[PDB]
Amino acid sequence: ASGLVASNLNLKPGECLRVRGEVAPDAKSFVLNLGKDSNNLCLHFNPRFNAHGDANTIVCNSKDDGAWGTEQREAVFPFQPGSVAEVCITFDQANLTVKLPDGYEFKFPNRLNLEAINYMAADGDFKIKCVAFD
Amino acid sequence: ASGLVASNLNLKPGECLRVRGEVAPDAKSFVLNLGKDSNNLCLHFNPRFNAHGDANTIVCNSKDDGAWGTEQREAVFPFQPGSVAEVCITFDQANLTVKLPDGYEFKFPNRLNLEAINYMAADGDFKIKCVAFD
Repeated sequence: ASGLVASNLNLKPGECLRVRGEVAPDAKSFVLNLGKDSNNLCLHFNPRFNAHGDANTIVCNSKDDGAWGTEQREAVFPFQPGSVAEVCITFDQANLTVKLPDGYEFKFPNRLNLEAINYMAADGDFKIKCVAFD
Repeated sequence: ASGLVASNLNLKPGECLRVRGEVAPDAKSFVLNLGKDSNNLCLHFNPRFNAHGDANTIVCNSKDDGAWGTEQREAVFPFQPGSVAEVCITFDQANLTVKLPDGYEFKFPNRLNLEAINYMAADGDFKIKCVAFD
């Protein structure tokens, strides 16, 4: 019952991936994953409203050949359950850059050294409404 | 090596899928497949610039458990190599409605009696720039 899954994205360095989706009204958190496949994620983007012991904190992590890396928590939280949110992601060999609804942007290390992002998946609390490549 | 593939779309009757992409400068044909999965398509949307004996003709077909149905051909071809083109597909119980770049609309019967579209795949000389799932 998870969310949208997309493969063969062929997102290249410098290209902008814009993802707009509706955060479920009863969401305790939501997830947007990006990578090569489900076991190799260059970005596990996980805003947590009240989940896993965290409150209003964006948790990011990488997954390499199945192994979860060291999480990085962000400084802001421009998200609310039951509302539309858009994020924009770009990357280079060193870092991924994520821009949030509030115009705030941060970087997350490209630990898989990806030269292309072909996989994206949202969970059941983030209903993707549109994806743009520019 | 191919085009974007999206699953778990859960597109219900009355909902519309908007797909915008770039038609290759030397495009011969491109495809947008919609359905339950890769072998069960309620809509194989195939604009053929120069392919299989067709010259600038939109060919549509269904695919039931791997078997191609009876092809349908349209009377217009609002696609031009080297230009952006957008198509809007609405899903309904009886038919799918396709609205072309110039506003021309046509319907294709929902032969498989799908109650929802969960699969979308792009192929050929068409680079997807954005998809909206509403």
